[PDB]
Amino acid sequence: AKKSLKVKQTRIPKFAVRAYTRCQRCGRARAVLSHFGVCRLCFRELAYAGAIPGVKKASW
Amino acid sequence: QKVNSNGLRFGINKNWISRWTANSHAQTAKWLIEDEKIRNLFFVNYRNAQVSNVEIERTQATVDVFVYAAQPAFLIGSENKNIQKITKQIKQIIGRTTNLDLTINEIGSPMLSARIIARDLANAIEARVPLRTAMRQSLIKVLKAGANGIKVLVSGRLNGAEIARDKMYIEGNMPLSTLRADIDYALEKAQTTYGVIGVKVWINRGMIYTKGLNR
Amino acid sequence: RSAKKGAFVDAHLLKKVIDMNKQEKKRPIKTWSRRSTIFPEFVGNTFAVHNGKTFINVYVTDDMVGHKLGEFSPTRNFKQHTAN
Amino acid sequence: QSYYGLGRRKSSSAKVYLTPTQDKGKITVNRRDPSEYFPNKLVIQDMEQPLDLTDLKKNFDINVVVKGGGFTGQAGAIRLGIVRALLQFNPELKKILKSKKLTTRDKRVKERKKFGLYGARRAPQFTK
Amino acid sequence: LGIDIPNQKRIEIALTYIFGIGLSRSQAILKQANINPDKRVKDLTEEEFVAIRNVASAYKIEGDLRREIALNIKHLSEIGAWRGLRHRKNLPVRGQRTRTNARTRKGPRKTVANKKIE
Amino acid sequence: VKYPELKIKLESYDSTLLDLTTKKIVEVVKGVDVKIKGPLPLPTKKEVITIIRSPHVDKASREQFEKNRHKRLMILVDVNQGAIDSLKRIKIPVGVTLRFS
Amino acid sequence: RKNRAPKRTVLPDPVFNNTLVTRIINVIMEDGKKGLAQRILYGAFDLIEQRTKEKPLTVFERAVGNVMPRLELRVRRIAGSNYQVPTEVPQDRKIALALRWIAMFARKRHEKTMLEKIANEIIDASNNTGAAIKKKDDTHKMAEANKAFAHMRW
RNA sequence: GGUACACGAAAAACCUUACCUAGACUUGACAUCCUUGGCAAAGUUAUGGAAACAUAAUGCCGAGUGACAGGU
RNA sequence: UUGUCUAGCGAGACUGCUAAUGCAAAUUGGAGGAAGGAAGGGAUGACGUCAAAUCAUCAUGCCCCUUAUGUCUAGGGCUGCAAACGUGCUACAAUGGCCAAUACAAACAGUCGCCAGCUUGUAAAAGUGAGCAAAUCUGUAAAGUUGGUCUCAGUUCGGAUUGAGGGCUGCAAUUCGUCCUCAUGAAGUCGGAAUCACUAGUAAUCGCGAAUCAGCUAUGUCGCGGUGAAUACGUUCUCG
Ligand SMILES: [Zn+2]
Repeated sequence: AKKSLKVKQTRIPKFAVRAYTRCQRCGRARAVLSHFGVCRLCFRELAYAGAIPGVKKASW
Repeated sequence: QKVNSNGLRFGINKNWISRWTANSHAQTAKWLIEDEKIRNLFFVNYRNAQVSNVEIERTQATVDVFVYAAQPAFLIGSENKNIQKITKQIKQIIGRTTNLDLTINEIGSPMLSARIIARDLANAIEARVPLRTAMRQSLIKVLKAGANGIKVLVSGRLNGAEIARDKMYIEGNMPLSTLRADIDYALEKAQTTYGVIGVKVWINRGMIYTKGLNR
Repeated sequence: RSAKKGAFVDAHLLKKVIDMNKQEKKRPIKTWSRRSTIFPEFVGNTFAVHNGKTFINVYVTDDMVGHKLGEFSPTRNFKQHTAN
Repeated sequence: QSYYGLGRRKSSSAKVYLTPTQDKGKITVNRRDPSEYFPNKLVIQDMEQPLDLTDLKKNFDINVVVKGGGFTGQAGAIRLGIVRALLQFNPELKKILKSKKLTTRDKRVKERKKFGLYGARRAPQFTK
Repeated sequence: LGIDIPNQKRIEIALTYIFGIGLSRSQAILKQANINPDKRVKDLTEEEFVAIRNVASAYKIEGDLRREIALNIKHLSEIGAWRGLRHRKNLPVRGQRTRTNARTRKGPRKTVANKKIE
Repeated sequence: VKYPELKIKLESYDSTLLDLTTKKIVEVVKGVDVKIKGPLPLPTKKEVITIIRSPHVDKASREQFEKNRHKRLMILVDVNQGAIDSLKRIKIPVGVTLRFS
Repeated sequence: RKNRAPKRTVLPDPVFNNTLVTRIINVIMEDGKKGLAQRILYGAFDLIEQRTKEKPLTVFERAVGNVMPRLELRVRRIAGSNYQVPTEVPQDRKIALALRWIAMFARKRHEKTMLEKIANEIIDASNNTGAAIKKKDDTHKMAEANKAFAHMRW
């Protein structure tokens, strides 16, 4: 039951607290970054791809 | 288990693939999840164009997608019938208020880009071509173009079960350990009739001395 | 504690309990909201509160005031440990 | 005749000003006394040990401003500023200041908290 | 109602020894009844004890806190209540984990053998 | 004039690109306009985000990226309205985002 | 294995003018706080002037000289029921162990307050009682009892 | 087993949630293609209901059709 | 009582020079020098092993379901309970308990948020209401110092458990949140076989910030700075 979670996440919720955050491309409802709306592993793969404007390797 | 060779040098030896910004984390996520759709549409729907990569440039409701493809005419189409079509999918996937002004430019010596070579490997393998001879022909044609060493390795069902029979190919100087190396990396999923075939290509494209920073 | 109209109910269960209390006070009425607290008027009736499987009846009394409706309905069983 | 210097121990800067004055030096740091600012320990003694191997507070005023760090880093920064100030006042002090290893910016600073390690060096624990 | 207030110590904490006086209302009574800190239990004038007894009688009777606690327990138990149901088995009621922890109220320990792993 | 204190503040996620843009602005403004104090470095707001590597538990090996955001500042003593007319044609890149007074 | 390890230097305290006092203040330190142990040790000093009026440096060096151990014990086994081997240790570790014994025995006693207990510890160390001299005497008596092992060892 | 046990999960009162009970639904919550078009899409208020929901009304969207969609 | 400082560029350290000994790499010593002989650290992890883990990110062949293993909804359960283990926190007290004055960071974050200051409130907080898209404004450092009390004991340590009254988010706090105040104060005075971590700004230890998130006994994690150690004689044994 994953695609139905996709469609339910999109619909306007009956309550303010009803809705939650989720990656757009995939339905992993955990570890999603609010600053990017993208899952942690999704963030890693897109950053190795380099779609995010600012990404480096941490030396800090 | 090793790091992706693209990411280690990315951002300090290679310019970013999508340079844009918006209101702080309000809909930057929207723009990223949108333009990755354009990127995927280019790399997926039109195999015949051999698009090396796409550049996305947004600033406050404007977008310009620079493309570098070996064969521009297929994207253009005949008497510009396909350019209007592709740009209207780009619009309907981006909205209506934003200008698009796409551009297509042929890439000089495309065969030194790992993306198109990996795509060709995927096409050949998916077509039940014997993998070894396809690897050899592609490797020779790439190396003859005047580049440095290559690394092509393939996993998955090599025409049967017991996948732990994976072949790898290395043909010269390609120094992962050197940051100042100017190395290229790509990956394609050759969806064979028996499962998934992942083809990976490493291209050594000369020394990048005195670069200073990204181009 | 709510600290502002502390006695809290789902606000839909009031109408039927008030109706029945003024309609000869029928005992068996099916309720699911373990969310509600009891008003002082609540005393007098029975309710078939739902725990998660079926309906168990609870009789409200003036002995207690202010405690949650659903606390009268245990939801989890006991140990029932086997030997090994 | 103002004499300058600078110290930067453990994320703590220190600008100094020294002038040969009438008194023994009239120690004044941050316009207040060191005795009540720095608790009376060897930390207050550390600043004049450069002076002990020299003219020990014969006539050298102390005008120091301090920022950053805690107090020990402050003490190291001001000590290095003092030794630089004496070196600026007289080159002949290199042979005796450097021999005791008083200068050279000890550069011992808290490292970066590496992941997987509680305090950048401690592993959680071992269990079989 | 003077229950074992020993000497060689201050009255501020001496007031605490009766059942139901923490240090907070101890200082409250200390300030209300003009009693001065740093004065030992010995060498205490008789005049202060009567005022302390009066102000204490104004408060909740110290021996009656056990009465009231028992009354509340039986009041909540007589009605069928999950909180009382839990409180009867000598296991914590406030929602603490019961899987392995919460042993300050169930007793020291009663070990039982686990599976025959092999 | 009629517009003193043009306090343009430029912020970007790259340094050499921002340096190129500020060099271009300081050279172009070095014409009609005068009394422009040099570039102002700013503490380069920095953050680090940490992500576990494996799709599964493997917690002990996690990496971390970093989205650097460099920052400079300019102040213009006076507009010299012809100067802003020349300014209308700068066409700064997208990476550097502007914010004036 | 490894190679020889250089030692970091310890600076003498230029108020009582003794680096052994610095090692005192270092060993008696807990939590990494020079101030608290510093106040404790200086209060112990003031107590040294207070009762048994005498130079604190003199009683300090006397305690160091009495508590120092002549020989150490090293383990070199062959099979079950292992056997000890007494070997020679240089003076630096000797004084280090003396200071360690003073520190550990000080926080093992009656007279709850640290000042008086550490002062009594240093007094006893100067006067050769069973507080710490007993431990040194014992560790010496196990030595030279099996000295046959000491003579032929490695 | 080391290489699992403050791990997946960088946060479960509802949702999350994948489980159970119960209520309901079936080219379906969601997608394309075939045929047919151009105005409602959501949200709001009574109404029975615990709520999906059936209602009655305000303000890209529809209707019939199989490959199927969908499966934590 | 100003060039601090920040961030850009450049220099600096390259066995550069000298001494020895060596064929030569190189080794050690000295001078200069901030740093000297891979300066401290990070990023970077070969061929392969463990049919190692992940079909529950994703994609994925094959198999199975389809008026149901699919869809929506209310309640519960993922937080149980005779028990055992693992990782943490508080401790088991005068190096300390409590009270008053008291100064010292760095980094990060913040306009549906940070919240200044003020008022009410024993308090959770509530109200007023600036400034702040930010080196401006805000997000009071704690240790530490001074003074005083406490005087060694299940205690003026210790805080669970439990009862009540308040607060906040959220439609909503019984399973199934959290904070404050009042009420009681389990057990524990250093711990068995055995084990773990660490070669310096490290251990220990004091605090501070961020993430997911409206709420979260996260004591978790990811980070920042404060204070601030011992020892390496040596490889016989032990682990690899
Ligand atoms: Zn995702």
